[PDB]
Amino acid sequence: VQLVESGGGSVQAGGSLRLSCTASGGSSYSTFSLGWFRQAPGQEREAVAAIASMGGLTYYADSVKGRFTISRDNAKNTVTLQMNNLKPEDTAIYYCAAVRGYFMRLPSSHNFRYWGQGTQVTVSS
Repeated sequence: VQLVESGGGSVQAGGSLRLSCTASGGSSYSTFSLGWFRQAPGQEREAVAAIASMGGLTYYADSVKGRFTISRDNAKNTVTLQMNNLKPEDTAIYYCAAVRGYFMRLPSSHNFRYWGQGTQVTVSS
């Protein structure tokens, strides 16, 4: 299967922005646990928020908790990351990821097998 990252763009600090991600392919979505990762120039790729399957448990990286809000729509096979108080530290390329599995902590790259191609998000003052 493949993942398709929607949304993205450059926004002014304090502004909002909503990344979206859809799973294309056929073989059930509710079997997947999904997660948004990001990566800025220089730093390695870190996790931002994930959402387990079989219920919808969500987990967030500290730097984004409170502002970011990940969710899922199994009917539409989509994961959604809602970023509300964007700060310049959020500036990076965000990747969507998937795995037909489960977990109960904020995951790591290691947990997913399917990845999107990345989406540039730029926050400036």
